[PDB]
Amino acid sequence: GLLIDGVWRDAWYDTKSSGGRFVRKESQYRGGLDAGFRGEPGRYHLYAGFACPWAHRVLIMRALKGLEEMISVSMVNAYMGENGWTFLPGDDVVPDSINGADYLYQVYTAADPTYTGRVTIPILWDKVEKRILNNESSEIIRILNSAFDDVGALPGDYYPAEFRPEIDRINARVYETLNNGVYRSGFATTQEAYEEAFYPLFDTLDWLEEHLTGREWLVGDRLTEADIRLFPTLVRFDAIYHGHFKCNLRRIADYPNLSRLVGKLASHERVAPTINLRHAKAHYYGSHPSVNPTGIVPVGPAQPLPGLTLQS
Amino acid sequence: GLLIDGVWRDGRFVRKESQYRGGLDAGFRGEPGRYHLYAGFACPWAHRVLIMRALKGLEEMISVSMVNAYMGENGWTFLPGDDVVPDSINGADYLYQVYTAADPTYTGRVTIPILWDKVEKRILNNESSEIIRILNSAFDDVGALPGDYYPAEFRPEIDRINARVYETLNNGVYRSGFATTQEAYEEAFYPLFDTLDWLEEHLTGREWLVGDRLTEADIRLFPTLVRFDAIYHGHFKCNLRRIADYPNLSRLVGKLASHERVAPTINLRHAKAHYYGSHPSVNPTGIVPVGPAQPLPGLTLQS
Repeated sequence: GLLIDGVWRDAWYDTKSSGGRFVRKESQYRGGLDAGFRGEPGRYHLYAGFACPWAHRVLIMRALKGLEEMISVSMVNAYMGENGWTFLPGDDVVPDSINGADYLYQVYTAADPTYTGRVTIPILWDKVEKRILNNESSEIIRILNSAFDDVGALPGDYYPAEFRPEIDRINARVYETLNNGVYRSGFATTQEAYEEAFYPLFDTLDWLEEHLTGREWLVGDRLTEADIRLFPTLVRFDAIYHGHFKCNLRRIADYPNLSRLVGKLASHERVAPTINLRHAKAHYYGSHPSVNPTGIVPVGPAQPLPGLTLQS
Repeated sequence: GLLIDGVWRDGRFVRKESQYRGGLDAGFRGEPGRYHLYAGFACPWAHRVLIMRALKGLEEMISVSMVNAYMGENGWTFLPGDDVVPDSINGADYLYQVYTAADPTYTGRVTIPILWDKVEKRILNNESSEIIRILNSAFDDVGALPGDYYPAEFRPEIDRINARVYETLNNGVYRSGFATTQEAYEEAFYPLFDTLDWLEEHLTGREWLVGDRLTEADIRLFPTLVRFDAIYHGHFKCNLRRIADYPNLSRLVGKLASHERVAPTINLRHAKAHYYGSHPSVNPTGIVPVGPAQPLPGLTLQS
């Protein structure tokens, strides 16, 4: 599925070709973010969902800063079919208020009628300028972390200047080999590609587990955006990735230090309500017929996580 | 595909059950070098007879041919393919050709294991549950290492555990895996896990399932367990929890898999390839995970 000229096309990219006509696949809305800077209660609207681990990132930052009443939300259906992400009735759906769209693609198009590109979440929508402010997770996270600080946000700097270099090092490997790793693996079409993705993925877990040995968080001893982008992948791992995406060299459950980080975070009031594994499980098994044609959702692993029990 | 008249095809009514229930009577016979065994490293059914052949020390009185891991549009095949040995009897390419050599008008499923009488140039028995009983005895006069895995004194217990284990485990992984509707899926393995539970409780205290004998109930059962965490858990969505999660089942798996004689019949690498490569309906990408690195924890059982 792409938006081709404001028209929704589940048919190639397309007939001609690369080209023919070239289609930009990156996040095309990189606003917010600039010099100075940042915003306003009641002004911005978050589009997101429970399946996407990229959207999860912004949900976790929206909670951690307590922007839940300053930044409203709409939440899409777990089934991604002919029309892609949709707001049709269903588990955990929260409708497109202001715009009343049936399909996520209609949000992009409401703003720019000929839009050509992918139609993704999360989207930070500027309600006043009636358009997308920015729709790249990594970026939004930062937008939400810096100044709403000004206007009632809970204190919290998850990108400490003192540490940006190290955070950066980690976000990069984690992004490339893990965040996007589980997808490169699950969607790979040749065995070689599957192995060439899957193995670096575990090399990265093997590394993260060491780093975490006498630590509580990835960087210094502070929850930071490093963990916040690692956690969405972990939380879905054993319960979705390990099976569906074949990431099964071992379980996150088999990495004591990581399993501990996941428990810590899945136990935080605030983060906990942003998790909905039933929904993710359903979106992943039920929306990828290339990989899982019956669409049947495994009776899952029963109890894919832990709690928090190794203090003193 | 079926052997229809045959005529290999991907109106007649084919019969599901295996059709050659030979052997089995009063007399045996069980001469050395007379019988040929057609199996493979992937198929659990086959694995039963591979084990019973290895336990009764009959691996030289009974020659094997070992099918190729990829079940294609032709079926089990002997093509030079990776993991094993060809048909020294009819130099056949496809397993179906074996069936056909004996009965050029055969109608049935083309399956393994097979007990072939090299002399009558026909199929004796092609039924796992039966083949193991033949091997367990009819050779004892002629050289079999002593063993009785269907000891008369227990046939009732053995027979009853077998029934449950068959219809909901042995056969349950498959039914849950090829189930095509969430509803059917759940109808199949919720009750399969029920049996793992039953089996776990039941195996508490015991070292084997029946008698303190390693018995055929254990051989019928090992093949499903040993493939379970590597293939079934993943590929057939049998994932409620691992066999690693059941301590006594694990105890039993280790105990058997480390048994010399038995260990040599286990090729999980081959198994994985076959399941993940041969069920496009279940796993169309054909990729074979990697996955899990140590399926069955090693071996350490004692006081």
